[PDB]
Amino acid sequence: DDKDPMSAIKPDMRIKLRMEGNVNGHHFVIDGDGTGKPYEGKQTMDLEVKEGGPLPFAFDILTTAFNRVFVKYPDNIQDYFKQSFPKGYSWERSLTFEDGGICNARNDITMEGDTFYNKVRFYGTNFPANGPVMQKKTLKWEPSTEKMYVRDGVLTGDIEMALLLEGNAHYRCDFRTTYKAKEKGVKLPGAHFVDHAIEILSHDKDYNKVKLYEHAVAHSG
Repeated sequence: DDKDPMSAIKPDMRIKLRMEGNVNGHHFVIDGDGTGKPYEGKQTMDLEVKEGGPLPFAFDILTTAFNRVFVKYPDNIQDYFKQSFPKGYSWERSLTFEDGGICNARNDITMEGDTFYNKVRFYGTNFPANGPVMQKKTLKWEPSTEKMYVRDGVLTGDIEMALLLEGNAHYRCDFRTTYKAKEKGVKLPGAHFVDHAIEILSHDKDYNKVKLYEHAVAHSG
């Protein structure tokens, strides 16, 4: 093989993002500017709420919506996400929470030069007014393992997630994400797993500004 394996995906990439949406009827716009190391599975982003702040719900519900290109893939697992560039890919995610809260999120990911661009939409509804999301009682997402597999011909990731809450409690959420390369013919990978750890490194009091970090690694179990 004569190709530059990093012809599109460079070892250090910049990230630009805009998210729009609403949760329980509260509309917002959030911008992101970040950097990442695709082959180390690491990324960091500075997020700024531009409209709708201070958000009247837990910022944590949004954080996994801010790119599976940032996963340390070993040589023995097909890397669908890095193989999707330069053209890019998109994902669509359902987040079903234990109390009936439901979110739908999507991201269209393109690449221009050294920068991934993210067009993100996030819609949440059916959160109980007295629940931990609307009451802002969340502390973090726990580290998780995403099961990657082909479901009806489409690469799919399933995760059993949980938010730690104030007061020694957890609040569970099921994720299902579908991932679609923009170019026809990108080979689907074999089933595998991706371990994730997402964390807010810092934030201002009202979460108008948030610094976010994620580390992810693919493995076969």
